[PDB]
Amino acid sequence: MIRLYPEQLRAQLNEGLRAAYLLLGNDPLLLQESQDAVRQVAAAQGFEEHHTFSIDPNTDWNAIFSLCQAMSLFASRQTLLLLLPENGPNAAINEQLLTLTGLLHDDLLLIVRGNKLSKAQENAAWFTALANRSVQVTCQTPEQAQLPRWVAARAKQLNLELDDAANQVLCYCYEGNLLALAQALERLSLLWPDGKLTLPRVEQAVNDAAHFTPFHWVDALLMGKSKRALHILQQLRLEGSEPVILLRTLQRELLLLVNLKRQSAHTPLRALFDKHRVWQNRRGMMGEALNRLSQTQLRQAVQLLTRTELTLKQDYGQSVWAELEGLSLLLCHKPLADVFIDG
Amino acid sequence: MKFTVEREHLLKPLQQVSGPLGGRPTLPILGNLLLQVADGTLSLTGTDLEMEMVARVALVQPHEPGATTVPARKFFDICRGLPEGAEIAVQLEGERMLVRSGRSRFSLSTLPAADFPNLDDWQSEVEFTLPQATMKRLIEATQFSMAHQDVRYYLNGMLFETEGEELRTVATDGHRLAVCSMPIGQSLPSHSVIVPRKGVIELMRMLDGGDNPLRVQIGSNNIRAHVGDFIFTSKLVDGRFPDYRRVLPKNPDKHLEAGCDLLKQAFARAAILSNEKFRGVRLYVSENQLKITANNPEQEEAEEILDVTYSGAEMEIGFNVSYVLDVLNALKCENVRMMLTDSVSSVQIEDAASQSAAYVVMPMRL
Amino acid sequence: MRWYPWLRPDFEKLVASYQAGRGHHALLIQALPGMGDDALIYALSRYLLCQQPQGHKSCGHCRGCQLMQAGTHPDYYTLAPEKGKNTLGVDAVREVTEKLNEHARLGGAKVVWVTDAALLTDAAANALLKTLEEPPAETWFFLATREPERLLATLRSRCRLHYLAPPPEQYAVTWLSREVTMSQDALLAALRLSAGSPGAALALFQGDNWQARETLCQALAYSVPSGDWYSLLAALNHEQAPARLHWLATLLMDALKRHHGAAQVTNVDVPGLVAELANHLSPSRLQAILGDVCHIREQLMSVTGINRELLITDLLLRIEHYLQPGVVLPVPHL
Amino acid sequence: YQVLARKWRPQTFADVVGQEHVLTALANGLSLGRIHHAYLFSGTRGVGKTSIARLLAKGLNCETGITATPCGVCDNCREIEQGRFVDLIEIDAASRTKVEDTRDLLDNVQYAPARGRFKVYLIDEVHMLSRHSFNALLKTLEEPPEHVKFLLATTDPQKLPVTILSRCLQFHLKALDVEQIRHQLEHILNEEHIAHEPRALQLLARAAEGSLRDALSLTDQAIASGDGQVSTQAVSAMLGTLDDDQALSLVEAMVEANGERVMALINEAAARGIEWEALLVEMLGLLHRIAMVQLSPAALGNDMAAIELRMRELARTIPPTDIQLYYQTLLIGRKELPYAPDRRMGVEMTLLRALAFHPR
Amino acid sequence: SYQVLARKWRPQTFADVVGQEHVLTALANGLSLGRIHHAYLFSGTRGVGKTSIARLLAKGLNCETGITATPCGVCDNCREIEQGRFVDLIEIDAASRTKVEDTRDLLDNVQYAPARGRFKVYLIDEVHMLSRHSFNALLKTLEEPPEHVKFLLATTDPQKLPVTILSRCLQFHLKALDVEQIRHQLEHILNEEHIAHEPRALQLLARAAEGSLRDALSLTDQAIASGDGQVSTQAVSAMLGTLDDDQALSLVEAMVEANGERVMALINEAAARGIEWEALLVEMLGLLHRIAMVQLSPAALGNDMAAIELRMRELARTIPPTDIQLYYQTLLIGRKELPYAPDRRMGVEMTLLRALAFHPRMPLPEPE
DNA sequence: TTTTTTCGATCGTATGTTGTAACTATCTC
DNA sequence: GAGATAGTTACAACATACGATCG
Ligand SMILES: Nc1ncnc2c1ncn2[C@@H]1O[C@H](COP(=O)(O)OP(=O)(O)O)[C@@H](O)[C@H]1O
Ligand SMILES: Nc1ncnc2c1ncn2[C@@H]1O[C@H](COP(=O)(O)OP(=O)(O)O)[C@@H](O)[C@H]1O
Ligand code: ALF
Ligand code: ALF
Ligand SMILES: [Mg+2]
Ligand SMILES: [Mg+2]
Ligand SMILES: [Zn+2]
Ligand SMILES: [Zn+2]
Ligand SMILES: [Zn+2]
Repeated sequence: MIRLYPEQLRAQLNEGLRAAYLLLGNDPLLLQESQDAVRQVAAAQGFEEHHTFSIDPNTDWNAIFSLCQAMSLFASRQTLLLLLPENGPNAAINEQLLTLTGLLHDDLLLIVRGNKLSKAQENAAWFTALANRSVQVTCQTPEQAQLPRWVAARAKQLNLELDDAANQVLCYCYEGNLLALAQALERLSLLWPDGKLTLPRVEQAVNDAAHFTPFHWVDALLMGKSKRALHILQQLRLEGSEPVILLRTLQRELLLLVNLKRQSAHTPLRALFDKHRVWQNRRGMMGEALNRLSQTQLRQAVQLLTRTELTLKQDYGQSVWAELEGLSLLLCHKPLADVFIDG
Repeated sequence: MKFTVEREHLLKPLQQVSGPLGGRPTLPILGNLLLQVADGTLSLTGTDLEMEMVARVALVQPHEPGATTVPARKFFDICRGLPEGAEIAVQLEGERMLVRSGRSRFSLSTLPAADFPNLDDWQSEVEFTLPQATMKRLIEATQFSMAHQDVRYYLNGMLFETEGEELRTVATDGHRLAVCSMPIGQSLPSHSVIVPRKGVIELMRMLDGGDNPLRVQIGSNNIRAHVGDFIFTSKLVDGRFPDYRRVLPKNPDKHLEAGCDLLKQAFARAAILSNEKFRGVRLYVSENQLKITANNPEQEEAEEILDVTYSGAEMEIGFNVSYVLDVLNALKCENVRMMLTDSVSSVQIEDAASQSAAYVVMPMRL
Repeated sequence: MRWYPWLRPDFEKLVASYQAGRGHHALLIQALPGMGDDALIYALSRYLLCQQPQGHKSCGHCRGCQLMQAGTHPDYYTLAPEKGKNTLGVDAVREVTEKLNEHARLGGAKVVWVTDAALLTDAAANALLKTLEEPPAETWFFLATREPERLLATLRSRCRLHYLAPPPEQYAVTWLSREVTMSQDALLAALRLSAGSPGAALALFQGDNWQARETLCQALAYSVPSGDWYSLLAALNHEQAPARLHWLATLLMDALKRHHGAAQVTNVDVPGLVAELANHLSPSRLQAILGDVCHIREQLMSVTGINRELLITDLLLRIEHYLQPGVVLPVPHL
Repeated sequence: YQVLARKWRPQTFADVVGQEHVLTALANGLSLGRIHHAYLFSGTRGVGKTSIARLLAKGLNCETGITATPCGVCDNCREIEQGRFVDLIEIDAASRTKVEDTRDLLDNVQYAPARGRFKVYLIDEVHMLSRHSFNALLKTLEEPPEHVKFLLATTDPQKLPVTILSRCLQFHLKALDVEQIRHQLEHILNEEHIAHEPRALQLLARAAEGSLRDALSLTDQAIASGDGQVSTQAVSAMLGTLDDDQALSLVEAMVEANGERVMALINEAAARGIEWEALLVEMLGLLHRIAMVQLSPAALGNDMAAIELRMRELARTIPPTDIQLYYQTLLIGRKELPYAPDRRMGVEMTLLRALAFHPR
Repeated sequence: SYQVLARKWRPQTFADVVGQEHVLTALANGLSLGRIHHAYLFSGTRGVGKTSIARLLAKGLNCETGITATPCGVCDNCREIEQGRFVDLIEIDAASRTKVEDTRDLLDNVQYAPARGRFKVYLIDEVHMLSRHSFNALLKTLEEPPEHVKFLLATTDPQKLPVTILSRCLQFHLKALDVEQIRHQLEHILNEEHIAHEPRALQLLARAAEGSLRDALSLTDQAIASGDGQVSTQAVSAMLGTLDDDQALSLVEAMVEANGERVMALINEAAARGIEWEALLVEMLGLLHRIAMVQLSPAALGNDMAAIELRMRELARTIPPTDIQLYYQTLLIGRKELPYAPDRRMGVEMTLLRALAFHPRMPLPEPE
C-alpha cells in the first residue's frame, strides 16, 4: 500500500494510475479535492461513466455487484465511488467489501471515501488483500501550529499576497474549518483582483466560524490561555454541544493532576509520567500545569465540578455554562473570590 | 408414538393456529404450540394468555396417547421447506422429537406439556348451536358500532344476550347504537355477556361460508365457539352494560318513510362538499319533503331536495353523514323508516318490512 | 427466596383473614432487607391462587399449583424493574391495569405483586392510585417496602400496613452460628450492621463483602494516624459504595459513643481502630464527617447516573480539609 | 367483602362529614339556577373530593330534576352509583395523559347526551396531565356547549397552569378535625356492630392526621389484628403509643448531658421495641410543655400531674433559648429520620448532636 | 339557566373594554388613517382580553358600513361575528391544531376570495403551541399574504416564538388591570345584574383578582353562590377573606411589646374562633413586610388597608429596622418548621415563644 | 500510537412494509 | 352478452429511526 498526502497526489497520478484508491480522513475539503483530482485524471485517461453509492446495510449490494460484473453498452473504464459510514465498517460490510474485491478488474476503478479507520477497523481481510495494489491518502486537519503554513501555501497557489497579520486573523477566525478558509480566500480574491490582501481588507470581510472539540478546551485550560479557553467554550455552546461530555473530559485530567501533585512530593515527575502512561508530547504541558498551580487550586475546582454536576442532574438547571466559564477562569491564574465556589 | 402427516392436510391448520402467534413471545413457552393425540385425532393448540385456538385433524394409522410442545417457527419452517406432497413421520424419542422426512432425520427440542397454560376442565353455563349464516349476519350488522378506544372499557365490545328463544347483539360507542335480534328455536336462560373486540373480530375471521353449524358455549368467565374442526376460546370483559331499551326513544311522534337507495345516493352526493373532519349535514323535514344541506370550511355549500312520505310539523336536525351512510349501508333494504321526536332528541332507524334490527343516532347540537 | 422460621407466626395471621373473606385488597409489608417478606408474599399468592387449598397449605397438585411452580399462571402478574435498570416504568403499570379489566382465565383470583414500591416513579404511583382505590372483584395487590414514609401519601393512605420485626439478638446469633461458622464478636457485629436482620448478615458473610470490610478497616487504620484520607478512595470506589459508606458511618458513630463513655458499640470486633479514632479525632470533627458521609451516601443512592469517583474524591478532600485548624464545620439545616 | 373506606362512601349530601361551606354553596347554586360549567375541587388526601363530585353529578343528572338532594332511587342515580352510566365519563388523567386522548375526547363534545340532560366529564387527578393536554383543554373549558359540564378533582392545585385555574370555579376543602373523625368512626362501628372503646377511637382519630381514609385504614388494621375488637391495647400496640416515662427520662438525661444514661436508655428502648417517630413527637411535646410552663406557671395541664413536679424542675433550670435549641434539633432529627441508614442510627445521631449542644 | 358572567359580559365594542388604552388608541388610529397591517400579535397575562380585542378588530374590519374604528354592532356581519357564525372569520385552535399538516392545509386554502366580507380574517389562538414546522410554513405567507387576508395572533408566552415570527408582526402587549378598574367593572356588572353588594366585598374581590378580570368574575360568581343571591362582606370573607383581621395586628403589637400573656390570650381566642394557623403566620409576615416597606418608603402603604394606616405608621416610627428583620426571619423559619411540628397550634406557639425568648429589648428572665 | 455522555416521560416528522377492501379485466356459460 | 373468478391499485394501520423539550 502506497501511503501519501493530499499535497503529493498530482505527481503520482501524472506518473500513473492504480487499481484502487482509498481516501480516509476528517477534513471534507482535502477529501473532496483529492476525489476531484482523481476523477479528472481518470476522465483524462478515458474513464467516462461514474457512479456513487453510500455504504449502508439498508443499501443493496446486488446492484453494485451487477454493475461491477456488467459491461456498458457504449462505454468502458467505469468508476465506482463508495462512501463509508461515519461510525465505520461492520462485519457484514467487511464481508461485502471482501466479496467486492474479487469482482474488481482493470476497467473498474474503486474510490473509497470515509472517516479515518481505527486499529480494529483497519485490520481487515479485504484491506490487507488490497494493500498490495492500493494507494491510501492520509487526510488529517492541520493543528493550529501547522495551520499558518497551510494558509500561506494556499495563498501562494492562488497568486495572493497575504500578510502575516492577515494570516493570523484567518487562522484565528476559521480555525478547524478549512472549507471556510478556502471560500474566504476565493471571496477575497474576487473582491480585489489586484490580490493585495492587507490586514484591513481581511478584517472587513471575515466572520467567526471556528470549530473546536472538548480536547482543545482542556488543552487551552492546561496552557492557561484564558481568552482561547473562553472563545472555545463560547463556540462549543453556540454549536450546541452537551456539557456532559465537557465535564467528563475535564474530570479525567483534573483527577490526574490532583494525583500527580499529591504524589509529586515523594517521586520524580518522570517516574510518575511513566507509571501513568501519559503521551510524550503532553508531558511538558502536564509539568507546566503542575508547576503553575498548587494544592490550594485543583481542590476548589473539584468542588466546582461536583456542584455543577449536581445542579445539572438533580436540579436540571440551565446555568451550567456560567459555572463552566467560572471553572475555566479558576484553572487559569485568576483570583476567583470563592463566593461562587460555595466552599 | 409414530405419526404420519400429509402436507396438504397439515398446511391450513398450521397457518390458522400460527396466525394469533406473534413475533414477540413474552414467555419461553408461549410461542410454542401444544400437539396432543387422543383416540383417533391430533389436536394442535396455540394461545397468547388471552385467546386460545385449537384445531383437530383425524388420524387413521395406529398410535398411542401423548402430548408435547413444539416451537411454532421451527415447525413452520420445516413444513415450508419440504416439497409439496411429502409425507412427514414424527416420533417421540426422549426429550427431543424425531422428524424423518425421507432420508433426512431432524431432532427438535421438546418442552414438557404439563407447563402449557391450557384449560383442562370446561363448564358451560349456557350452550347452543346455530347456522353460520345467522351469526355472520348478526356480527356484520352489529360490529361497525363498537367503540375502538374509550375510557368506558365496557363500551369496547359487543353485548350478547340470550332471552327465551331470541339472541340479541348490541353495540354502542356513546354516539350511536345498533341492536339486532334473531330467533334461535331453542329456549335458553336469560343471560347477558360482553365480548371484546378481539374475540368478535377473530370469530368473524375464522367464520366462513355456511357449511356446518357452529356451537357456542358460555361459562362464568369464558366463551368457546366450535366450528368444523376448530375451537376458539376467549374471555369476557365483565364490566356490566347499559340497557339498550333505555337508550331507544320512547313514543317517537314523527314517522318518516323513504327509499333506501334514494336516500343513500342523496347522502353520498351531499357528503362530497361536507366537512372532512366533522362531516356534518342538516336535514329540513317538511310535509312530503326532505332538504339536505351540507356546508364546507371552504365556504362551499350543497343542497338537495327529495320527496318522502311525511305529514308532521317542520323540523330541522343536524347529523353526521358518515354514521347515517353506515347505517343505511348495513341495513341493506328497500324501504327505511325514521322515527324522531324533536330537534334535540335521538333518531331511530328501522326497516318497514321488518323490525329485526334497529339503529339509533344522536344528533349534533351546534 | 428462603422460608425463614421466624416468618411462621405472621403468616398464620394474614392467611386467616383470607380464609374468612375479610382480607384487604392492598397489603403493604414493611421489612428490612433479608427479612424474607418476599417468601411470605409468595406463600400468600400460592394459597390465593390454589384451587383446592388444604387448610393453610396449598395442595400442590391442582392446575393452579402446577402453573405457579412452572411460573406460567395466566392470572399471576408481577411488576419488577427491567434487567439492568433500577426503576419501574409507567408502561408496565398501564399494561397491568389494562389487563386487569378482563376476567380471570381460570375463574379465580388475580394477584398483582410489586417487588419494591420504593422503585416506583411518581407517574407510576399516580397511575396505580385509582386502580388500587377500586380494584375489580377478586383482585389482590401485594406491595413491599423498607421505609413506608417515602412512598406517596395518597398511595400509603389506601393500603393495610403490616410491620415485621427481627427476633431477639440471641435467637439471631444462634441461627447464624448454626448457619455460618465465625467468631461470636464477628456474628454480633454483622448482625448489628444489618440492623438486626439475620438474612443480611448471612449475605455479608457469603461473598467478598467481609474481605472488603477488612480492607477498609486496614486502610482507615493506616490513614487515621496521618492526615492521608485520600488513600481510602481505592477502598471506597466500587459498585457497593453505599454499604462501605454505611460501614464507615457506623465506625465513626462507635468512636463518638466511646468518646461519650457509652457501653454498646456497633462494631465489637475492631476495638483498636475505634480507640484510635476516638483518640485522634475530636467529637465535633467526628460529627461533621459522619454528617458528610451520610449526605454523600444519600446523594449516591438518590441521584441517577451520578459520578461515583468524583463524589467520593470530593468527600475525601473535604474530610482532609476539615481536620486542618481554623475550619468552619458545617451545621445541619432544614 | 369490601373495605370500610370502599363500603361507606357517602351517597347523599346528608352523609358528608364536614365541608359545610362547599355543600351550602353547591346547594345555593343549584337552587338559584346559577350552574357553572367548570368546578375544581382542591384539597388534601381523603377529604371527599371524588365523593362530592359524584354526588354533584347525580344531582345534575337526576330524573326528577336539577336538585341539591338527589333521590338516589331513580334509574339515573342507580346507574351512576353502579358506574355504568353512559353520559357520565370518568377520566383517570394518570393512565391517559397523552395529547391524543384529550384531543379525541374534545372532538366528541358536540353530540347530545344519550340518556341524560348533561354530559358530565369527571376528570380525577387532573394534575398529572402534560402541558399540551391543558392547552387543548383551555378553550373548550372557556366556552363549552350548553349540554356539557366539566368536573375537576386534584390534590395538588399548584401544579396546574394559571389559566386552567382561572377558567374554573375553585372549591377548597378543609381537613377534618379530630372530633368529626372520631364521631364518624363511632357511627360506622355502631352500624357495623363492632366493639370499641373511647380511648381507641380517640387515638385513631389523632393518628389519622385529618384524613378519613387513613382513619378507616387504621380501623381496619385494628379489626384485623384485634380479633374483631377495637380495643385500646391493640391500637396502642399498632401505633406504638408511649405510656411510661421514657420520653421524660431521655429529656432529663439529654439536658443533664449524661451521654452514658442516654445511650443506655436508647439501647433499652431498642431492645423493647418502640416507634422512634412517636418517641421524638413525645419529646417535642414535653419540650413545648416546659416552654409553656416557663411562659406562665399555670400552663401545665392536669393530665401530666404524675410528673408535674419533675417538669417544673426543668422549667426552673433550663433557659428558654436552650429549650428552643433542643426543640429545633429534635425537629430536624425527625425530618431527616427517613433519610438515614437506619432509624436507630438517626435517633442516636440526633441525640448526640443535642448532647454536644450544651452551651453552659 | 343563567349564563356565566364572563361569557355574558364580553365587550362587544371598544367602549366596553376596561383599560388597555394604548392598544385601543393605536388600533383606532390605524383603522381611521387606513394603515392596516397584515399581522397582529397580542400578548399579556390571562384574562386581560386579547381574544376580545381580536374579535372587536375583526368586527371593525368586516363591517357593511366600511372599515370603521367604531363598528355599528347591528349589521348582520357584526351579529354573526358576535354569535360566532361569520363565514369570513376563521378561528384556529393552535392547541389542538399543532401538526404541520393543518398549517399546510390552511396555507393551501388561503388564496380563495372571501364569501361575503371584504377580508378573510384568520384568528389563531394559543399560537405558542405550534411546532417549528408550522412556524416555518407560516413565515412566507406572513411575509407576502394576499391583499384580502389578515392574520391575528394571540398568546400568553411570546418568549418561545421564533424570532422571525416576532419580527414579521406588530406586537401589542397588554398589562394587568389595576385594583380600581377591576372594582369599578365589578360594581357596574353587579348594578346591571341587580344584585346587592358592599364596598369592602368588592375591594376584597378586586385584591384577590390579581390583575386577571376573569378571575374577578369567577370569584364574584363564587361569592354570589355562597351568599345566596347577595355579595356580602361576611360571605366573601368566608371563602377568600379568612385572613386580614385585626387579630394579626394585635398579635404583632403584643409580640413587639413582649406581652406574653396577651399573646397567649390572643392565641386562645383565635383557636376558639377556628383560625387557620398557616394563614395567621402568612398575615403576620405580610404585616411585618408592609411595615418594613413603610420604613423604606412612606408611600408604600396605599388606601387598601387605610383603616389601619395610622397604626401601621406608628409601628414604623418606633420599631428599629433590625428588630423587624429579626421578627420576619424568625416567623419565616417557623413557617419552614410548621409542617414537621407535632401540631399546627403547637408549632405556632413554639414559634412565638422563640420570638419572645430572643426579644431584642426585654428577653424572658433567665434561670438563676 | 487515541482518549465512547444523565435519564424518564412525552410530542412531532418522515419513510417503508403488510394486509384488506374496492374496482377492473378476462374467460366460460 | 352478462356473471363469476382472479388480479391490480389505493388507503389505512403498524413499525422503525431520528430529533427536541421539560422534569
Ligand atoms: N368529607 C368526607 N365525608 C365523608 N367521607 C369521606 C370524606 N372524606 C373522605 N371520606 C371517605 O373516603 C372515601 C372516599 O375517598 P375520597 O375522600 O372521596 O377521595 P379523595 O381523596 O378524592 O377525596 C370514602 O370511603 C369516604 O368514607
Ligand atoms: N378589558 C376587558 N374589559 C372587560 N372585560 C374583560 C376584559 N378583558 C377580559 N374580560 C373578561 O374576561 C373574560 C375572558 O377574557 P379572554 O377573552 O379569555 O381574554 P384572554 O384571551 O386574554 O384570556 C371575557 O369573557 C371578558 O368578559
Ligand atoms: F382519592 Al384521593 F387524594 F385519595 F383524591
Ligand atoms: F384566552 Al386567554 F389568556 F387569551 F386565557
Ligand atoms: Mg378521590
Ligand atoms: Mg383568549
Ligand atoms: Zn393447589
Ligand atoms: Zn334520582
Ligand atoms: Zn356592522
